[PDB]
Amino acid sequence: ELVQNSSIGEICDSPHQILDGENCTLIDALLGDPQCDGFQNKKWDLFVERSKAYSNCYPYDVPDYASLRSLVASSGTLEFNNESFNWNGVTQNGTSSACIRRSNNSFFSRLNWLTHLNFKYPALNVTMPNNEQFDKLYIWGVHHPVTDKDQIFLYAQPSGRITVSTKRSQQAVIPNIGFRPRIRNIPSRISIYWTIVKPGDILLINSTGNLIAPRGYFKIRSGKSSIMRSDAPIGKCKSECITPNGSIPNDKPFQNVNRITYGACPRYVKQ
Amino acid sequence: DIQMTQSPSSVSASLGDRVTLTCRASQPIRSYLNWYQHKPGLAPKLLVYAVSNLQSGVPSRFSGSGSGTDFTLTVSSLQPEDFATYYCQQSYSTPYTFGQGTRLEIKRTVAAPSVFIFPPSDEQLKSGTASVVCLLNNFYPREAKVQWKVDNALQSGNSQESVTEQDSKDSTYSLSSTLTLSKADYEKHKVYACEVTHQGLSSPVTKSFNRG
Amino acid sequence: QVQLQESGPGLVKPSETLSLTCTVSGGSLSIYYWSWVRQSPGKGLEWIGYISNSGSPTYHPSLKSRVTISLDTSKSQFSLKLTSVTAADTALYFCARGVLEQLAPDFDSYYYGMNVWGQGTTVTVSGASTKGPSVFPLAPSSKSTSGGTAALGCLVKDYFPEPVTVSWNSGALTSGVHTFPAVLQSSGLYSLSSVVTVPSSSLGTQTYICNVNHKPSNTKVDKRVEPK
Ligand SMILES: *[C@@H]1O[C@H](CO)[C@@H](O[C@@H]2O[C@H](CO)[C@@H](O[C@@H]3O[C@H](CO)[C@@H](O)[C@H](O)[C@@H]3O)[C@H](O)[C@H]2NC(C)=O)[C@H](O)[C@H]1NC(C)=O
Ligand SMILES: *[C@@H]1O[C@H](CO)[C@@H](O[C@@H]2O[C@H](CO)[C@@H](O[C@@H]3O[C@H](CO)[C@@H](O)[C@H](O)[C@@H]3O)[C@H](O)[C@H]2NC(C)=O)[C@H](O)[C@H]1NC(C)=O
Repeated sequence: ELVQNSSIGEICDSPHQILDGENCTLIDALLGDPQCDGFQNKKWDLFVERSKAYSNCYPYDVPDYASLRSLVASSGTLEFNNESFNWNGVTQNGTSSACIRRSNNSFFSRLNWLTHLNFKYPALNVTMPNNEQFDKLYIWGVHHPVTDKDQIFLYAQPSGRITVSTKRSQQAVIPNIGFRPRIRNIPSRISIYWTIVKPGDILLINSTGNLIAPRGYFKIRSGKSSIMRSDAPIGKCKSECITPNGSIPNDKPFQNVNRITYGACPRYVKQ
Repeated sequence: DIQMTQSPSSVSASLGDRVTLTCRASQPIRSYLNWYQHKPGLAPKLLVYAVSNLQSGVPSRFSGSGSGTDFTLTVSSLQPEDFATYYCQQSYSTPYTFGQGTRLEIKRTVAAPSVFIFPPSDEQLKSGTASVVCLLNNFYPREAKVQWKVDNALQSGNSQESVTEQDSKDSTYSLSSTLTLSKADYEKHKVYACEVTHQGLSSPVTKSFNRG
Repeated sequence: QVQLQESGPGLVKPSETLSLTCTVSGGSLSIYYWSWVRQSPGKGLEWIGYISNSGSPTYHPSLKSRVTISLDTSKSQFSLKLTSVTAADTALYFCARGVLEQLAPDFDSYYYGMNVWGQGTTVTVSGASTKGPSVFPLAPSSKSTSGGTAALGCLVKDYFPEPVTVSWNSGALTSGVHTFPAVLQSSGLYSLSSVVTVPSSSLGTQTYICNVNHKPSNTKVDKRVEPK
């Protein structure tokens, strides 16, 4: 039995820096969800998601959910820096009753929801240089109203268009107005997208409406960190190997507890 | 390929109580489930999206929960206008199997019906058939017993009845019973009556006519 | 607002092909999907299949090759077809507006809600042909009155198939009206009764007409009732 037929049942906080999501998913903390304020600028070598995690903000979705989840996991850092964009002619800091922060109507802490200014929301030409030597990760969104009335009162534009572009890439999104089942008393949605701006490349935003603007970038280096889903508690112990069923000593050359591992782990074999 | 099961099947609960309807699944669904409100002769309405996520026009007294295989709905204070019959879907796999349904009973007003009787019209008698109609109006519980007597002969196998669904304004039912007889059997006898026995009836009630 | 209206036959002979048609009111299309479900007598709702606005359908595997659903945005109508129908297909069919979403908290699979519904089109699959009903008066006799409250009705007897719609005084009399669900007697025909409770003082004054429509048998009947 060089295979450890049963695991510890708990995950050791050592040596790998373990960050428990608890009531938060990585994406909710990435966007900044009211209950996820305590995850800002917080690093991790391994980030454990829980089955009990929800979202308590303004409903959204991500088309390529698996790419963005693996980006933030590989970097191991939620450190963003706020950059001052030039949002002349628009109303900033849009709030909603479905995203309650500090017992008040708020929004995602890292997203700026843009509405019209005096019923005029111009075409926006915005440039961001990225003078650094490391890949920036921008998180932006597109709001899908429920009616043509809602589209008009929010952006003063029946057909909004958004075109996030760099010297290398070019993304265009079109809103989708329509009646949608209420989510926490909200029939509207938001579509989340991401854009990597490489060093020396320029970020260009051309928008006419329905834009959930980003407030900053994130630092990505595709490091050693990763992400795992588990329900085993986090205990006070030291163990090189970590599995969704708990920590595991790495003294035996094989293992069958789970095919997902992290760190100095024995090679997996089946039952 | 993939089914569910909703418990209970049909339960009565008084006005102002608190009822819980549970939908059991074959496999864990997380929150890929929904609930609807289906009334008599009306289009079913959405109550719950995902879990505990309410629709427009739904009071806060409705509230659901649950995860995995077990989900419940809870009406904090039952109101008569709700009533209806309630289902659950399995929105996780492609068959989209729906729940069996759970009947909700208001069970609040307790009263006996005002009973009427109608003889066969001569238009129908000339056609060779006699249909006597005994009417029961505004009454609860649904459980009633209407017996037919032809010259004091207990009738069976020649009568049908149907009960209206709960009129939410008064939370009462109405019952109609149609005794069918041939023309030859109708004019051969004299006394016809419908004997009503019911919880709200202190004594069995009988309404009769005496020609035929 | 948004409403749906199923339209089609009320009776289909066995082994034929059903064809109903739902209608779009005043709502945008785009991401909506369009499903129908058939309510059995009491067996429980069964899901049939649903098409995207692009036109990509998926059946319910219980119906192996029996369902073919279509879409046409020019008329804002979309129909569903059931081939080789048998007696097991008697049901009450609905059309509903489904919305396909990926909720934020859990991305694991798709959600689906039937936001808008239609009232229903009763469909029977049987070999017996249609027949018009006979409306006999339920005359409000003196024995049919209790303490100043009289009741009168109309006996709609012997018809096929369901349903029938009964109104009073061209719809001008609704209070106290109780139209009971029909019963299937031994002759294979339906029969119900529609009564109304009125003040007994208005018997010698008000004229009471009951109006019945039967879409299958293609008959429209007016019948005023006076006691005697
Ligand atoms: C993670 O999320 C769960 C679910 O929201 C939290 O559990 C819930 O916590 C709240 C308080 O934060 C409890 O609310 C209280 O409930 C009692 C009745 O039980 C009510 O009388 C109070 O007025 C108040 O509303 C709630 O009971 C509790 N639910 C459960 C099932 O425990 C949990 O606290 C969150 N954890 C973290 C670390 O954020
Ligand atoms: C929307 O809300 C954000 C905060 O959530 C506002 O950002 C705030 O903008 C002001 C600009 O007047 C910042 O003040 C500046 O601070 C720097 C030091 O960092 C100082 O040198 C400047 O003289 C100025 O006082 C403030 O720091 C900043 N707050 C945060 C948290 O970033 C934003 O202005 C709001 N939008 C609108 C349209 O008001």
